[PDB]
Amino acid sequence: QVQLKQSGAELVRPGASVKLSCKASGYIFTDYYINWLKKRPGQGLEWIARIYPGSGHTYYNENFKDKATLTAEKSSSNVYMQLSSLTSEDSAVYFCARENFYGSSYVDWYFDVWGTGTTVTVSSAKTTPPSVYPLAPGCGDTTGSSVTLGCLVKGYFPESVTVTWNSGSSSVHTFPALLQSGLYTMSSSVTVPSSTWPSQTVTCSVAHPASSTTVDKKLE
Amino acid sequence: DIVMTQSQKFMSTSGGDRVSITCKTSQNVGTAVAWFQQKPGQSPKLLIYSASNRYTGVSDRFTGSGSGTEFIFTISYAQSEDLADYFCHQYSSYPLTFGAGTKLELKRADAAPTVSIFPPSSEQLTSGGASVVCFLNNFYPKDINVKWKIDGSERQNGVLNSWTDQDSKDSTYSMSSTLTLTKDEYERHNSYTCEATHKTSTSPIVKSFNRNEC
Amino acid sequence: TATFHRCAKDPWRLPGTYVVVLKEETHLSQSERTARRLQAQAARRGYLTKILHVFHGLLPGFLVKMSGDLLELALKLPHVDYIEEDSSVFAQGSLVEVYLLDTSIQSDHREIEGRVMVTDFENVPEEDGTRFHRQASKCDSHGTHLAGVVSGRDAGVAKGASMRSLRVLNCQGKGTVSGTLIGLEFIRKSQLVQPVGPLVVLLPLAGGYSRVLNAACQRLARAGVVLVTAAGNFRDDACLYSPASAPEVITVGATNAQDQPVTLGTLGTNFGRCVDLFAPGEDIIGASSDCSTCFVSQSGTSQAAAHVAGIAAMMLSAEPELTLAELRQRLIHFSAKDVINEAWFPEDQRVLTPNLVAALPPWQLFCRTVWSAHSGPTRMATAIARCAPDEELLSCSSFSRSGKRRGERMEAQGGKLVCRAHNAFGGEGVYAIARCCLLPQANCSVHTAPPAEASMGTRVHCHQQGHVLTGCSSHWEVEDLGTHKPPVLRPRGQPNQCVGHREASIHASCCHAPGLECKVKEHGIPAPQEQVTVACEEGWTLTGCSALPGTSHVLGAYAVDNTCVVRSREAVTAVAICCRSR
Amino acid sequence: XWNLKRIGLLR
Ligand SMILES: [Ca+2]
Repeated sequence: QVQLKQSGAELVRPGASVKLSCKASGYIFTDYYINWLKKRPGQGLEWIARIYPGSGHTYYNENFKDKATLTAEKSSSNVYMQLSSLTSEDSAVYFCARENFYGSSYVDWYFDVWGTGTTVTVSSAKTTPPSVYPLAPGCGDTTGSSVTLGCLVKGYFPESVTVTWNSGSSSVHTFPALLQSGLYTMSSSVTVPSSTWPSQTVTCSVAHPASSTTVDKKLE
Repeated sequence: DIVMTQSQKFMSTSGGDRVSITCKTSQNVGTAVAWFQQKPGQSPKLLIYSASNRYTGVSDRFTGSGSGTEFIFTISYAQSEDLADYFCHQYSSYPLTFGAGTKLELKRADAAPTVSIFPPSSEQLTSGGASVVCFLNNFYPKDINVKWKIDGSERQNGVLNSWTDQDSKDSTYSMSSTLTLTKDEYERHNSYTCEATHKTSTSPIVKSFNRNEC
Repeated sequence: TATFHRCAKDPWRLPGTYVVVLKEETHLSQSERTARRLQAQAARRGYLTKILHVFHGLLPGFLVKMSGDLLELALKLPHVDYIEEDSSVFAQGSLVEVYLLDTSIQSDHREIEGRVMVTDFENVPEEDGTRFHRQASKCDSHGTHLAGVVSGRDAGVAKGASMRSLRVLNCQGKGTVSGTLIGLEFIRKSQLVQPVGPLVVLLPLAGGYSRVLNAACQRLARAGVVLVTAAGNFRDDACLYSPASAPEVITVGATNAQDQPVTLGTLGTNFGRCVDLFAPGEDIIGASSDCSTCFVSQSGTSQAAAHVAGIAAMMLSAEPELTLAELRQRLIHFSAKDVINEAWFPEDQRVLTPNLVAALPPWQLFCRTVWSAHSGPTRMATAIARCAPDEELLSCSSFSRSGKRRGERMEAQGGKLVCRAHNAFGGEGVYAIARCCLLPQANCSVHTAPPAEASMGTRVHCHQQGHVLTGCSSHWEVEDLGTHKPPVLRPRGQPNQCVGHREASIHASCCHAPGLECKVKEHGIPAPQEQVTVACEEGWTLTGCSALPGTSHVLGAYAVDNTCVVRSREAVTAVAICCRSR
Repeated sequence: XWNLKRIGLLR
């Protein structure tokens, strides 16, 4: 039950600001340090800053002293990080994490619990939902026990997309998104036994949280 | 600022039982080095702390050694469930600094792909586009060639290939080849083929559809 | 970004001659061409210009006699770093050669015959007075006395020392920055075409702060030469004078036989952080130009410098491969500590002035304190204290007269560590006090520990095996606009850990060295007046000095030889780290 | 001669 829930993905215009949140539960909020870290695609994690929520005092990496601003809200039980005057170098995934000390030494601690990350995209482009396209096979003589179906999620922005078959019901493959003229394109594959589809109905449920949209495309 | 210089790839030993990565610091960090596991789209998972201690619940197959400026992380009897990125981090001096990450690759018995072609949906064509999708599922090795033919004639431009990360269930790869055309350019042809050439066969697997059929 | 510099003291300015200093990687071809460009361009504007000399070897530039109307033109020339207006300077076993930039010398005096070579180099300004004549005077007095103090048979310090004389001061004891510059370039050029023997240069003269004079001295010092200069005879801060203010030269102030700073009429010895040590400088018996066997009693900071030039020459005749950092460190080590009565100096300059009187000597860890220049009164103003290139910054402290400080930081600045002190909100300014050391085979590094408001993780130490804590810095990490609450001390478990507030970041110096062993000493007084002190014992060398508690009861802390001094207001504790090798 | 005794040259 000790956990860190981070806010959803973000799209912001260059020069604008974001306020990322990291909600804590399952432990005494004010008693542990919460750090913020930047993960760029090619690079290794960069430590941004720490904050003791009991006092609200912060300590930053000198390189993020101007960009970043940490804050805590004991009532809400969550820590915030506001990044300002954003550029394309700030498009990254941000993680919050808890330091857990086991001793008096300044080196007697570890990052025991983390959040899942928040993708921040800094771009002039606008938020566009995806177009969900069913991929069902046509005519033929069946071979083997199973049939493969799919979903083609096309023309969406930013990167945040989730595809789930029926509602969490293998064998499923999710293909990484690729940029196709400024917008993202991605596909999902599901394999079911011949016995089920087309008698049974297979439905792929796509969710792009950045535009607060959910689509259920029925395969038939 | 302390500089973490991590291995580019896992180096094998004892016939693949032990696999390891090294992490080197620009200055002496003593034993203040922790190792994390990170599966894509998931939060990092602490494995080793203080250069060699396992965090609670971490399998005894994970090990850490070293002191000063050279630290080695090792996985014994590595499984598909262990396919993830592994990074180190020093905590001897602020700003805390991290290694780049190293993806674990695992060897496996060769496996031929399960090729499946799909025509454009009516929903897409009414919006003026035509994407012909080809799924090459559960194959090993990763190396594979996909060739698209339109009315028997090979196609070069407008094809996007996307590999998945090596599988956590069976250590295989999967791939999606997507030939995207305009509704007009699609309307002008009838037979779309997709030919997969892999190490498991001299003859490529071929799947296709004809718009005239049914 | 091409700047013009002139002497601060108007009566010492010499308008009409200018040192044009070009950018670092400028060849002699480019200097000649740039001087010719200026001559041509000046001729086009109808002005006669004389290129007096072209500098190559020490720094790239040239010396030019021209109207100041043409300055604005010269600043626009290509490759120009800066232009400095000329100004006046004033008079104040192995074989070691000692260069002397001063007046003429009576080389046949019994006190120095056979040990003094007159180089034939001569560059002096003309004497003031239309009808001035030397007449029977040979303009030998100052130089002969100093050559005697350095190496005279009966009254000299280093009686086994070869000397070389350059005439840079006229009969009235006056020189110029440009003539000295040429004298230094002559020395460099000699060294390039001559031996790998130990060189000492005695500059028994002073002028107003000069950017080029200090630059040329730095370049000679980095080339291996040992420069010893007079602090100045103006009862003023030696940082306002050159070569006194050059950090690489060894600046010597003067003391009398009663260990008092020397008085020269209404003025006296200069003082402050730019003085390295003091030496005997009042009523000094030395060779007189009156006759080949005569003696005379002279006083001043050139007399003092000549003692140190002698000491350096003796140390170098024993250990010729000794570097300048080693030499400076050895000089400070063997001197008599706390002997000088600091009452005579201005109160605000006493802390800044070393209480050291030179002495001869009768592997090892040597340290020395380095004070910074005061920061500005701005709330984000910082003071920076830097060590010499071969030294290690082993600890860093700060001091404010008002006591308003954010603490200090040991940080890299151009690949080397510096001790950067930070002024606080409402504060007048602060000083950074570095402790620069020569530690045998050191692999040292600073580790930053963060603020510790949690119940654990408060202990900061050199957790690495074989690495030992030599010094701690503390920097207050609460924003000036934030709610201010009284600082809390980090609990004390182990003895060898950084002392500090929970709200501070801690910088810890950790050294890995063969026989290095290091201990902590404390000393508390409940309600002290003015100060608290804790000293290392014989054999032990002070490496760090910290106060306890913070701003509330303390103005700051600093090393004073092997005494850690904490300055209190009206339970103050002095925490010291003592260190030693083998 | 005090100066030479001061620097520790003469006794
Ligand atoms: Ca240790």
